[PDB]
Amino acid sequence: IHHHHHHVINLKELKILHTSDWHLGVTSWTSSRPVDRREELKKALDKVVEEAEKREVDLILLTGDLLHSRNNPSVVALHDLLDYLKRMMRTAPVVVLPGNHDWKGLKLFGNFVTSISSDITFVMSFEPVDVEAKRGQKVRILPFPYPDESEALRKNEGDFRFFLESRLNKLYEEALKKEDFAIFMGHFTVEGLAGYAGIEQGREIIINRALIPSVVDYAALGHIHSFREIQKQPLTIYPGSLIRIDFGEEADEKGAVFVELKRGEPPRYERIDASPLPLKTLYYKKIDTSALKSIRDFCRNFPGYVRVVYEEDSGILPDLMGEIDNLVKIE
Amino acid sequence: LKELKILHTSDWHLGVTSWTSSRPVDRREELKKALDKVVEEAEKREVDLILLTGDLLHSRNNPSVVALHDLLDYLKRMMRTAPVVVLPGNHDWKGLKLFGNFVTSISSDITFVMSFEPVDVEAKRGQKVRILPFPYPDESEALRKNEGDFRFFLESRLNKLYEEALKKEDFAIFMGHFTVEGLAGYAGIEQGREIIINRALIPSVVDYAALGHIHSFREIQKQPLTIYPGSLIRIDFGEEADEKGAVFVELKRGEPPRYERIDASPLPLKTLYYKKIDTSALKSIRDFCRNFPGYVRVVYEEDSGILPDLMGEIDNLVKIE
Ligand SMILES: CCCCN1C(=O)/C(=C/c2ccc(O)cc2)SC1=S
Ligand SMILES: CCCCN1C(=O)/C(=C\c2ccc(O)cc2)SC1=S
Ligand SMILES: [Mn+2]
Ligand SMILES: [Mn+2]
Ligand SMILES: [Mn+2]
Ligand SMILES: [Mn+2]
Repeated sequence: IHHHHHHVINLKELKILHTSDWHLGVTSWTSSRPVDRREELKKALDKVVEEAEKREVDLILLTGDLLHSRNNPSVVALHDLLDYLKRMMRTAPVVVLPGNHDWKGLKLFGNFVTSISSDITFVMSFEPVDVEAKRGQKVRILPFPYPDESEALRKNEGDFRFFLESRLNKLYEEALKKEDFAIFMGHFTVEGLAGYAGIEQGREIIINRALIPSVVDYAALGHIHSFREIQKQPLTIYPGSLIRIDFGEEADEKGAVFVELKRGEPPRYERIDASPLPLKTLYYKKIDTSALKSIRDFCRNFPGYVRVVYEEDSGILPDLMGEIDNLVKIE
Repeated sequence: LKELKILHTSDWHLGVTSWTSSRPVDRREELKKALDKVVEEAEKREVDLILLTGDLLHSRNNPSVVALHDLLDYLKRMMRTAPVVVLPGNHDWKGLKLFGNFVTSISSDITFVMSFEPVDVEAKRGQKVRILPFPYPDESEALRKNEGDFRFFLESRLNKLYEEALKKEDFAIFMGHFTVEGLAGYAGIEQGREIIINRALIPSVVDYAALGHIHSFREIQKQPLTIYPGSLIRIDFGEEADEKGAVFVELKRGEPPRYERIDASPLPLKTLYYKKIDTSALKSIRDFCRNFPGYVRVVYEEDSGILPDLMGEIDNLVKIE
């Protein structure tokens, strides 16, 4: 058969796969017990790809930090990124909003790749782009990247806030000039995020969720590790990461999002669970004989990674990280 | 299909600034003009395949944003004319191999041959073209071996390419990035380690051998037809007498190949020779550079005391030796 897009007359539906924050190349807990997350991460990524093919999505949205290293990604990480980029392109057209990166050639290569393929689009600026989905649907993309060049704002918090609002207003005006569907893609922190620990060694951009253009069919956000349904109109979702990067994500549910849009109907979405390895933190005052029993008993049949937090040294501690290959951190 | 029209250009050196030690000159504007002329000629002749070899970027490992932009720009302009096959030169960046394979996988109008493995490509009119790539042996940029085991390694791959070239469909094209042994009128290595290959070891069973890495055009041999196209601009005064451009190659199954040189007409260079720099010499130098639309070098033999600031009063004079 053929392997290009279909063209269905008068089709007013759009199936979306939105995944985010892969962090390809991460090794966790380097200061205590380094753990290469690649195998677990590739397992989760395969699960998301398989779900995209089964549901026959029309469009794949990629946000957040797909690479863990901001400026020196390894060859293996780059290989995995390009590998999984191709695996999605074979399924449906891909739109990528690259996260916070420094390299200045990356925009040129992103524009080059976009120019030579009709199945992947890199949105590297604030300018809107019209793309074509798997079944011919015309989709207008409203991108809100991290304001590059001025990673140092070079201005007070008052002109900057008005600059961001002006960009959001322009995106609103461009979203009104839409054909079929319109999707917002943003790389920032929604104002007053509930249960959001804080910036993980980085400068954060804060945007009020009401400033997201209401006339878009979906708002695809990234940069935060935890899934969050920010609002319903417009439906605004952070998908979260695919693995639990650190123990702050112990209680998180990890995966991607399947969004279905229908003209005339309200949008609906399902969470695609990647079911990565679990995390557990064990708390003790001192590591006494009672604590040693609780640690060894829990870790023995726990299929994930364990952290132990204690207050005071009570003598010499046994080689717990030797008898327990599951124990990755004792502070 | 039993015909194949080829545009072969090489060694663009995008991003070069000439004569940095004396009077830097950004060659970008001149180079883009020459590149535009080659692109236009590819469209006019309606080539079926475009071959890119040599140093498309002047900087081996730190190309500027402007240079990278121009490279990707003219890559796209070539892809719009006919399918492109690129033999990238010696580079350090390790992502280059992954990105090259990625771009090749996602577009059916460009192919980056990043290894010794043969690749089959399809030309504009459906011609099946087998590419026999001979890149600079990466990893071992330091040979890590004597000249005897290394030479046998290279010969083994040329033999392998010969055997793979025999298993061809329509046409077979060799692409190599090396220096042919005993090049006639070849100054020498321009600040680099050279790999030397005897031209008789180029597999004779290919329809065309597209070479690069040399600034000056060379017809190495006719069976198999082996050509360096040369650079598109005169990078330095050693190329003063060179004619610069690309090569248009026409192949016909069963017939001998023929080629035409496509003149890019870049700026001319001129070297002025004097015994000593006397007052008559300054007048002649200033008068010549005033009406010369290119770049001028002055070399003189005898110390002539202090000479006026010729490189200040003459924006045309780029080098005094
Ligand atoms: C798929 C692109 C194919 C063409 N192409 C490049 O993108 C290159 C890039 C490069 C980048 C950094 C550096 O330090 C040296 C080279 S070289 C080359 S050919
Ligand atoms: C999150 C989307 C990322 C998309 N993306 C890259 O980041 C690429 C290459 C790269 C190379 C060197 C470096 O330091 C950083 C990046 S190529 C490509 S597509
Ligand atoms: Mn981020
Ligand atoms: Mn993140
Ligand atoms: Mn070279
Ligand atoms: Mn060269």
